[PDB]
Amino acid sequence: MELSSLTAVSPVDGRYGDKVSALRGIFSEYGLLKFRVQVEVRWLQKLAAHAAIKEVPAFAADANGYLDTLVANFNEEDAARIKTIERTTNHDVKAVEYFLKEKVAAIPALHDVSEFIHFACTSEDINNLSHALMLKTARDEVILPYWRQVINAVKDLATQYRDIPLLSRTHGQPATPSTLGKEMANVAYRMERQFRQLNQVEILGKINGAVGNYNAHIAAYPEVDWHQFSEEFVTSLGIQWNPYTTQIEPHDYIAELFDCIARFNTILIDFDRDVWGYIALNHFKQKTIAGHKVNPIDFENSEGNLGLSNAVLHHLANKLPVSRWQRDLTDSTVLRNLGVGIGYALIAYQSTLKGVSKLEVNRDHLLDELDHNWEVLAEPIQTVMRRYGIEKPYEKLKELTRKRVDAEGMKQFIDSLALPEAEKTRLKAMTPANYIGRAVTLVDELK
Amino acid sequence: MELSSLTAVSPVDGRYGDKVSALRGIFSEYGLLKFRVQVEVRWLQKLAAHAAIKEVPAFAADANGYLDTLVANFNEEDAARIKTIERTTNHDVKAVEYFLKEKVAAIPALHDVSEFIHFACTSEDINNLSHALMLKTARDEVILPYWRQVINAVKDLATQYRDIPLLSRTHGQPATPSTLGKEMANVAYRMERQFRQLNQVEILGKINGAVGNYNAHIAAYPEVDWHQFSEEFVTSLGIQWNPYTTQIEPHDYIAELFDCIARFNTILIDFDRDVWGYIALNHFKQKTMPHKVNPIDFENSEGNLGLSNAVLHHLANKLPVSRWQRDLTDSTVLRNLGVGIGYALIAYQSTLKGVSKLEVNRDHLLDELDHNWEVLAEPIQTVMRRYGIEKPYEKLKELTRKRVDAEGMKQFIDSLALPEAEKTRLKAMTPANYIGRAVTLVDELK
Amino acid sequence: MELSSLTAVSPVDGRYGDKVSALRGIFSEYGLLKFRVQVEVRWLQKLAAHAAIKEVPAFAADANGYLDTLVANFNEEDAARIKTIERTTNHDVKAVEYFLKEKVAAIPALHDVSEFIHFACTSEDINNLSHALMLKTARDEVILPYWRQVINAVKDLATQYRDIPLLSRTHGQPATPSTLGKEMANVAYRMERQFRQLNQVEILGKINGAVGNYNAHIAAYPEVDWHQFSEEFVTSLGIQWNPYTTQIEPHDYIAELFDCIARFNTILIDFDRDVWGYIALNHFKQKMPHKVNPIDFENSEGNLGLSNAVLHHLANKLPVSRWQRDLTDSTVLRNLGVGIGYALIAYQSTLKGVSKLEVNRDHLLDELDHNWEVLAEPIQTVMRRYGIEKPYEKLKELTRVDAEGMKQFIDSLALPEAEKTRLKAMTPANYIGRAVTLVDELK
Amino acid sequence: MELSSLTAVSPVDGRYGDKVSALRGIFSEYGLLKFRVQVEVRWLQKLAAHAAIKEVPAFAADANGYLDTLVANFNEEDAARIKTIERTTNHDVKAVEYFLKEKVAAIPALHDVSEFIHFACTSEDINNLSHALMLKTARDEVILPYWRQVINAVKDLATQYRDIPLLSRTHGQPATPSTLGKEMANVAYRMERQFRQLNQVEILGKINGAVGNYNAHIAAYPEVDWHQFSEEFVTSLGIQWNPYTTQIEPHDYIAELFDCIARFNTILIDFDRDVWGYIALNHFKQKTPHKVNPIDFENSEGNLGLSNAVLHHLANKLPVSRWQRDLTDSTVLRNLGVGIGYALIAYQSTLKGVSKLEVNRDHLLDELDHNWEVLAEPIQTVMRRYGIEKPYEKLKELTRGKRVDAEGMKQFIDSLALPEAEKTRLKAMTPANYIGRAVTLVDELK
Repeated sequence: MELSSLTAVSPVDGRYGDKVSALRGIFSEYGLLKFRVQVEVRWLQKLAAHAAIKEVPAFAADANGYLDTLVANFNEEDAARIKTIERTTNHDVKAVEYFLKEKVAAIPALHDVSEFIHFACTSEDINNLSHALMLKTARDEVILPYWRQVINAVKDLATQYRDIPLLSRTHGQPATPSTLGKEMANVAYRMERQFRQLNQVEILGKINGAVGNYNAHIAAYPEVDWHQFSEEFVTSLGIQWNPYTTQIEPHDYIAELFDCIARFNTILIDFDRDVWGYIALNHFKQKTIAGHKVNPIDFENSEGNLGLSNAVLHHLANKLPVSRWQRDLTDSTVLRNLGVGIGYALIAYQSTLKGVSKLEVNRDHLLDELDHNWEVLAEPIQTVMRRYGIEKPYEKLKELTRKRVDAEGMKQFIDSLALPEAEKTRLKAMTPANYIGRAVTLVDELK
Repeated sequence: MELSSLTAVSPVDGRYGDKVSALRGIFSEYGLLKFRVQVEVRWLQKLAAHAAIKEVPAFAADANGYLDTLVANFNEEDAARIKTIERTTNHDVKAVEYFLKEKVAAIPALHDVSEFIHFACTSEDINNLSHALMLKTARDEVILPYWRQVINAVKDLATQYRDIPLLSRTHGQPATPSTLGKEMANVAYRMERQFRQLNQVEILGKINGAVGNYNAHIAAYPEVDWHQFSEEFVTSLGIQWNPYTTQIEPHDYIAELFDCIARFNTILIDFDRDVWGYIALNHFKQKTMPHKVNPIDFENSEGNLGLSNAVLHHLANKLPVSRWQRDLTDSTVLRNLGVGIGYALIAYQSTLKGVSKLEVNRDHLLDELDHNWEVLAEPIQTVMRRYGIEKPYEKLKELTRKRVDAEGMKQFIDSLALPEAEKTRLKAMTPANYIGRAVTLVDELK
Repeated sequence: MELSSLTAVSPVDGRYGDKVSALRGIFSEYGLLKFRVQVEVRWLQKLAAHAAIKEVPAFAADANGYLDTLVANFNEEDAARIKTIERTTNHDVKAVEYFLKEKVAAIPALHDVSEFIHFACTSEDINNLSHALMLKTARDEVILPYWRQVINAVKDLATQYRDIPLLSRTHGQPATPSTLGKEMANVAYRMERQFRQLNQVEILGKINGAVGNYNAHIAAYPEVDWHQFSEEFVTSLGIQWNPYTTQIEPHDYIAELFDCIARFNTILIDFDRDVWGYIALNHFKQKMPHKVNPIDFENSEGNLGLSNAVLHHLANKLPVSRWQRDLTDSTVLRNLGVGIGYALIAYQSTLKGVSKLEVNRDHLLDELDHNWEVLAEPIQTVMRRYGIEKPYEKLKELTRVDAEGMKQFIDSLALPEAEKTRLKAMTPANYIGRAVTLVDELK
Repeated sequence: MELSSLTAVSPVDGRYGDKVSALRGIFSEYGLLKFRVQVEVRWLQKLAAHAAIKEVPAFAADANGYLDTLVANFNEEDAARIKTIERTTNHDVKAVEYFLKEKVAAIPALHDVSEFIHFACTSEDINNLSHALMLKTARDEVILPYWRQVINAVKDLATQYRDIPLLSRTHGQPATPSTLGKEMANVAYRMERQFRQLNQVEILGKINGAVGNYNAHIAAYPEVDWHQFSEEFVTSLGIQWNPYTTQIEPHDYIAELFDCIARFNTILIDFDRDVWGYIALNHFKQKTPHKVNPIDFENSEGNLGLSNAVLHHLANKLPVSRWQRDLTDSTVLRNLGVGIGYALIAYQSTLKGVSKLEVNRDHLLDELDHNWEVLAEPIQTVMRRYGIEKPYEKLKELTRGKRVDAEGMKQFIDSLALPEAEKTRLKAMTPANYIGRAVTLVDELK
């Protein structure tokens, strides 16, 4: 049966496919052939621009026009053509080569030099750079902006919930009070950390030739330094320079990228589980509309997808850097999957966003929940005792905590203590709700 | 960009799609809806068959026929229509109910009972069964056949190469010889162990209720036994029963299934790697001086297989863990049931293609064998030990030291205290002559 | 800094090491040399048994006495002697070999045959059977008993709370009522499944010799049938037999076993998180209430994570060995118990966690009484049976719910009065569906 | 059965545990107690040193001296005492407090402030910083030195062998020639790339108290800035500050760490494997031809995977804790030095293996000498330069079963139409001088 969203095996190209559309221009075969074409053209132009090669004479403005436009206007029909040529070639890169060959066929300047397309390059010279462009383009145009959307969402929830008291939960149970603003502030913080780390990750490439030794480049063209040629070329593409390679690129940097992305996804998983929890306690209710509990599912699915993402992200990151000797092709097919994990991630991200849009806080439920546990108020008293020398605070506080613990019992206990009456007054001005320690200011320090 | 095999973000529906097309009728959304319609229809049919339920009267051949054809003739436009009934439901399982009602409103008998569709059913009552049908159907129509073709390729090689002596590699270094056929035979054995293991795995399903206690069922129909209803209904689908569940089937059996599949995948990775090594050793040549054979289909296999496991294991580890009576993290996860099976598919096909290309180089293996005569030290020790000579290892710490040949072996042999029959036996020995029992071991696979 | 529970890097032989003591006779090096010695000895014995080998005559009752006692009494000092021989020999199997040849010389009839020890065998022939004995022993004497204890704990919670009604949570929000006994019974059922499965798993072994072809065996003794020898020996060791093999046992059965174990562990993780939750809602208390600290369940959770980590890794990596073999597995197998150990620390902990559990009835009942919206479900079905128009619109409009709200709404409909007395009978507490009898049929 | 390296379940404290001895002072319960005592003592010190706290007046060096000698001179029996106190308290953190107070009871100056030990802190304030010191300590003192030793080993294999020609293998089969030096140089480059990263990884601690809001701190001493207090105190430890936290540090930097470490481990896995391969080709030999055992690369390769499994697990699970915390991490953090532990063993083994490596130059040169077909490519390229039509199919018209030698190439290119300079350029080419730029890249690694 023909391919559609209904007939698709993978939900990424499946029911969730219209979310991931931006990756169809990148990690698909269309992206592969696209960046292959770009890189090949850039390679030819780079040749013609070198004075030491008289075989490719420097291009006129118009021919450069045809090439640049060939790279910029590249579309799905062209990819189709390459795929059709691949039937005859049986090599998918040589198919690109022929595609370009027949595209320049009518332009004398280009056709005459057309045999210098993919000159001295091995296939992975084109492939690894195509990949690099895939991952970089994805990172900047897609991933990072989403990370920013989520981050800003959590920051928003942090400013909105800033002064809202909350009864904290340690090993599932009531604990020293906080605010939701802060609980979001932490997530935002860690997310920002990973963001930074991901923007600082290196993205690497090479054209080294066959084994990386510039063998045929130098054998054919001793007049050139192909090291400088290679650096200039790889840097010309907006990529980073990896002078030491076997036939392939060792792939370490993709392990790095996917590691970071995985960390982010993990933090987000923690967030989704936590919000799932807060909803379970009815700390959250549905927002009114123009179109009531919140169905958690937006986060749920997100969580469910995030792991899946990691599942792939990890594996590649683990597998790719290992390739037998000078190379094995086990990586090639795997490198077709670069955008699957990311895809999952994307979905998850969006889901979370949606979830956040549905969230409204339930204030009076939290206020009451705090009102009903006055035991958290033992602690600050204890400290204020530990300062003034009152002996065995943990011994004396048991005379209270086990069991009514109202505000009356509390203030009575505080009255029965030996203490400067200013501290008595203060302690007696305490409520579990009002007592956040430093939360709010910390929430405000985030920006 | 519109969705094509070109614009697919993933190679499964991507470049490798024409391989996995068989899964499109199972694990896709189309398969999900297909088995949902199947389950709902069959369920209403059981509702009708029952004597205790008089509100749903028995069907004559006409309506039963219309339903059977509803299930069997279910197609892509039906599913597309169900997808169109969304944007309304916002609920994916309810769209099926609407679809069934409207489909069925033409025939009066099913028309008047049409509100008994999905009766006292939670969504997951349908979903889990649909998944079970997915897995069973995939296993029967795809997985096992392919496993069999693989084991048959491996066994083919085993039989062809049965008599062909091979210099073994331990620590990638020369060891006591063998036949290539034996080395294939082993992988075949492991494979078929995993095969009989997979055929023997339970595909589980349960329809009980929202929380699994048959609440609403008893609420409406207290005089009906819903446990017998459950067991019967689940077995009737070719599934097997889980009496005890929460709102969801706990998913353990999918963990088990994907675990077996993952083990098979592992064995096949061992095989692909090994054959890669043999090709690298120039032990294999091209089918028709000899020509190099390019083991891409093996690499392409071993690259995909791992990926397969990567997802498989995940669904094995993640799925069974669900908060309290349930959380929906599985709902989306279970749409991925076909991914690792897809990768596995592609790897299987690849490996088959790569075995199709295999020729053996006999002159080479014999040359290599004859260049290592040191392996004949071992059988000389053992005999020397049986006949009571002392310090055999140290006495062969004489013979080992230039490189060994047949002449030297004969000198050493004659230099020893042995029954002379045993001597001549030892001198009858060559690296190729010493395969142990391997030939008969290949012969004995049944 | 010599070795103590204190100075240990790993908590397995570390702080948690007095839990794992049962595994110190199995998966350690002491265990390794123990089972190696056993396998070697019995190999010798079986060589003596065979009639076609006259070079070692049969063992009388006394020599079998010395060998059997040699194997049975194996202690740490013996293992230290072996370990000492390992310095001179620099092959850890050859030290066991020299240790047996050494010990056996007390008896003349054995010393005569001392050179038939490890005859035709290759190291892995001994090592792999040693592993088999390791995993079998571990399974029967350790793992299965615990699994049974846990299962019986959960079952006890099931029989206890069987009648106790509980408000369900689907995606964390309230749902159709149930009993705790049920939710415990499900866990008990899954655990039962994995228990049966772990019982079913094969423990595999071989002595095929060097590369698995019986090269040397056949070279020395073309008379003997060494396949019957392999089968007979391997089965006599209590181990199931793998006929087709390279220098190593492919380890697949270890993958199967560890897979089952990890599945069980995962079930247990689900359980622990679930009890964490139930406690977090104050559904559980100690034995005014008293909050119970759910520490044993978290410490179970983590160590289960680690356990599954190791078990998984070994299961996936082990079966892959390059060509006829690579020795990468040789070291990894020293970790066969590691993951298991982790599991142990969980199994015990969860137990200690369950012993501290007592249910809060009043809390559950008061939670149920504050949700009558669950009763929205059953009514609907009844409405659907007697053919009331479009129920879900009506009910979903009808709902801040009371008893009288319900009673009123039920009286607002056209149904047999029988069904109105049936429905007016229901409370969210009263409405458990079939749960009780479902619990009753567990065992 | 008493604990000895013999009875140990794990080889880390087991058979392989004499290699890991360093970690015994870091990641153990001993190290936990040591660093705990350290951070508690320093906490008390900073408490005293603060003016806004009058109830802990500034120490003399008659006092802080004793404290410092408490931290620095810590030994095994202090840890033992603390353990015996954990026997009575049942809380393992409280025993550091008791121990500290029974140590301090003698000096009345400290004994009088002794109730301020661990003031306002909650257990993970101590624990997390203890962890930070564990990781940093191991990282500077243990891990990095080893990474350096390995990087230098490989660098030496690269610089020694730089000009030794080697026939490359892509998909296992002969490819464009290279040098050993280049092939090791790659590994060196990657390894260093990781080294820098691990060195640049942040290490974090918090000490904000219970939920991280400084609740009790401000309760007792509202006048102080405890954010200042926190930043300062955490930076004074040699660690980096994490202002935003729940009861526990998120354990992200642990993820980063173990990710980098796992990456390095993976590079070393690739290396061990490749070397295993080269040894399998007889490309390496012993040192005063003798056959070499790759048991060290098999051991390293073996333990690295376990290391990555553990580290990976800690990295994935640790950062996830329910709400303000779950204690599932508390036990898991006892395992911090397990993964590293494995790594350590590996790191050693590999080195040992590298110490056994000699190159066989003759074997390599000969294998190259049988491989002349590799010289095809350069010719093609040259042919493509001077415009010779369809170059690649002009060759490959040598698939000939006369194979290929120097005379064949010579004659062939003699037939070609080329300026004589390029002809003799190509005739001068042999597989062994065709290594290209390898030697200069190796040189430039410096």
